[PDB]
Amino acid sequence: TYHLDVVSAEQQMFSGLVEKIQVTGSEGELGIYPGHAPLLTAIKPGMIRIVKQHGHEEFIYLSGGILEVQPGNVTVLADTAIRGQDLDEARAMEAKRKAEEHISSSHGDVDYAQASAELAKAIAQLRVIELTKKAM
Amino acid sequence: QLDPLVVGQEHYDTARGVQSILQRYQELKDIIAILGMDELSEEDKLVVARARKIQRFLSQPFFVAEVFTGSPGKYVSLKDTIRGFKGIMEGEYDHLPEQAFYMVGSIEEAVEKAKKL
Amino acid sequence: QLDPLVVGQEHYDTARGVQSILQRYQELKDIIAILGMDELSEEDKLVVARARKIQRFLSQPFFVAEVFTGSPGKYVSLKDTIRGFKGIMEGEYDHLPEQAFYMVGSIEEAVEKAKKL
Amino acid sequence: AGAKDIRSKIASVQNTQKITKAMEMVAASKMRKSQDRMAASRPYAETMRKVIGHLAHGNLEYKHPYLEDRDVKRVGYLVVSTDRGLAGGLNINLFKKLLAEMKTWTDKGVQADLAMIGSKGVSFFNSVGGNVVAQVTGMGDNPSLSELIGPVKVMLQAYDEGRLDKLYIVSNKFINTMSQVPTISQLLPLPASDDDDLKHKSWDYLYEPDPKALLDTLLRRYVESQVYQGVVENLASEQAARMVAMKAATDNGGSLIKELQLVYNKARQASITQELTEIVSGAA
Amino acid sequence: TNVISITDGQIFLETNLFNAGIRPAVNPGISVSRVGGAAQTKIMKKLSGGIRTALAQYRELAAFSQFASDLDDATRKQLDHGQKVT
Amino acid sequence: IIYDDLSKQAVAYRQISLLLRRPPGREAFPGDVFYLHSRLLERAARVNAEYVEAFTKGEVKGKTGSLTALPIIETQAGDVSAFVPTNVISITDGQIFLETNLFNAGIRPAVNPGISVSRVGGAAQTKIMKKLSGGIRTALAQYRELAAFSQFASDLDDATRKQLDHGQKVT
Repeated sequence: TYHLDVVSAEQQMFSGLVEKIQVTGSEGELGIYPGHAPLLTAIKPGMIRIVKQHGHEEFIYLSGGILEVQPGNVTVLADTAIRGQDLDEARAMEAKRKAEEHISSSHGDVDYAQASAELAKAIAQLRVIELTKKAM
Repeated sequence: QLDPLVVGQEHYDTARGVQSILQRYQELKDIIAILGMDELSEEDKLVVARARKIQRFLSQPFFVAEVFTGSPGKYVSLKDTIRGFKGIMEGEYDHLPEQAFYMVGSIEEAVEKAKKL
Repeated sequence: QLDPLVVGQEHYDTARGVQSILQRYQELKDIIAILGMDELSEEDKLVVARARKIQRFLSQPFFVAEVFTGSPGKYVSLKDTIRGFKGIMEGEYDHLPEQAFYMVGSIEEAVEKAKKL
Repeated sequence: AGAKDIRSKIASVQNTQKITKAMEMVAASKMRKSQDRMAASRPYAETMRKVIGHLAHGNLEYKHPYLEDRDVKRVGYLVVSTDRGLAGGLNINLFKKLLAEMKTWTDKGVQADLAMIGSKGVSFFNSVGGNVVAQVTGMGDNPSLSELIGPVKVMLQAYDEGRLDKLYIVSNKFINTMSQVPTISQLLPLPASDDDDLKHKSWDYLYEPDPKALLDTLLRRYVESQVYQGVVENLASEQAARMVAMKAATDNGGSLIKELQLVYNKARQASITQELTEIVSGAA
Repeated sequence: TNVISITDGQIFLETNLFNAGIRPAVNPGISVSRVGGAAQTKIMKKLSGGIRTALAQYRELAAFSQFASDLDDATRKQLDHGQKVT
Repeated sequence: IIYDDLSKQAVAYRQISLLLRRPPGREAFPGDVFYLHSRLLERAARVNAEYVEAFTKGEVKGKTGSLTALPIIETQAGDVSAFVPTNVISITDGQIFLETNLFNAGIRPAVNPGISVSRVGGAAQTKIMKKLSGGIRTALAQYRELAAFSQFASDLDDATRKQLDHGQKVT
């Protein structure tokens, strides 16, 4: 058996020892057994088949990535969303637009919001430095 | 005198409900200031709408203030006060805009005033 | 005597601008004391940086205080001081360290003192 | 003044001290979680950079625009900034470093383009008239790579289009819980960084379909991943700075209480005296 | 405290407002007039009602002015209209 | 014996003192206002069997008499430091502090832990209660500040969420 890593830029999705995997590589469905010679390829979105040593199968869903193989290491630099010149251009168009209309979305941190609000209200018209005679 | 034994559970619960709504709206004002309305939950935006409608509906025109504002006064019986606030909190009148409740008097006058706005 | 009809517009307006800056600086000292100078808006940091210069430039060395401090006294004519404060307020000496203004005569002794640290 | 005003102020300041201590606790936990998420990024970038080792600067060479040191006519910056205040001086130290270096560059006559991560930098550079070409905001404490694809896509598309000649990421570097340092560091053209494959001359890959088509996407993904690593480190640094700043503010409040209580006691005593001398010297 | 009890209203003049530049320094939030609108010309009676509310909302929001950059434009509108009417 | 609002006996004494022109003291209460509540409350005592047997001339011999007292005081908006309340806090063997915030919030009786205390302690407590209650007091004293930290923090460590649940159960 060999050692498989499925990792995203954000997080890691699998590790450990495996007997085989079956991967829909760019230029045609593919399947890796131990010892496989060094290889490198993109892969298409969709499932991947893992069978863990002692034959315990499990699936994983991948949105894309690159598959790479070395003597005993195989890894799959998955990625988190469908990547394609169709979608990335839309993303970049939205990012350019927001630079023009000068939008800003609010962060979602409701706890910082509440803490900062109570702080702003508590610290108002406190006028302390006039009252304690501290010079500053 | 505000305890169930004397005012009845209906009244006591309607009163405590108004208090609860407003006491939550006080929490939410200072989220709305920093983050704007849209980051609230569905029921948070709904609590806010009902809180503002309750806060409006507690206003009333007086026969003696009739001289400052010109608007004629209204007398609201206790049955109708409880019925109105309970109807607002349950969400029966969620389909009226806020200003239908300002200086309205009785609750029926809200459903009537909402037409002309 | 601090009336436009007596001291002329420019002097009155300079005096009131100085007061406005120093008051705005008082209103910030509590937040500065608690949270430190970094939480200020980027324009408030400028109010503070100018007030802390105006305070020093209100300082002066006196002929009768050579006993205490050695430094020779100065006499500053009015025409020559409303110009200096109008300058500092308008931000045209806004590239000079605070201690450049401490215990000097006209604004030109400050621009000199800056060169020597 | 008078006892009943100063006791009210003391009460309000003690409440403020509760607030800031709670914020210090919260930030101290979020820093740990954010630096766990910071160490969950290294594998991807490191293995991908080893790959680019073999494919590009291996004994075999390839002709990619993103590895060759062409001439500088204008430069791009990816700016990482917090979405939330109370961070201490973090953002402004960073923007001052950036402005100093961008000045040094425009002193050779080159233009510059900014892509902004986080809303604080957006506001700052809208004020200082920077050249913001694209932005993403509101990621908060949940940065994600998918949201970053936009601006880095813009900057890459401008780089290979010739419109840029060098690309930087400017961000804070989390070093110690107590010390983070702002850094401007290059990511196009790709730096030369050891990772020698002379040892790996033993093998070469089966490329499907060809090495150039891969090397392209490899480098694009790699740049995206370094931008993501930067965002996550900056987030952990923000949490550390908020923690230390709220600590300082809680001790400032704790001293202001010592001042206010001396003023309060003086007022208490003066009011007792002036009441009792008004009574006693009334009689007779 | 006696003459505040005898009279019909109060105009509270504040030294802080007087320093900040606000002159006359009348403090609208604690000044009162029990005669009120009954004594105005009806044009003024009409128009000033909205100034009362503009300043009241400004006085409720003012605490945030020292964190303003963090605020939401839906409130920034009010927080600037208050300053302009003042 | 329960004295309802010694706070009003103090006032009646102040009045009937000033009307005799007797020189006043702090807050215009007479000089010996401490010796007013003192010579009253020091009668609440547990008196041993030899004093009983002497006082009653042998008619009862085994017993110990006692007289418990629960005076009531009325603070002005939680100001424990006012003159008379701090006189009385210095005379008695503890206090049960009734907190307005908990009372309005619906926690009735609004007993406030931490700031309330019985200085005789468990000696007065029946054995089973001394066993079962030994933890409650400080556990609640801590919960009430932990739940004050709560509101500025979602995403709580469940090692503390167990605590914030238990404290809320018992409250």
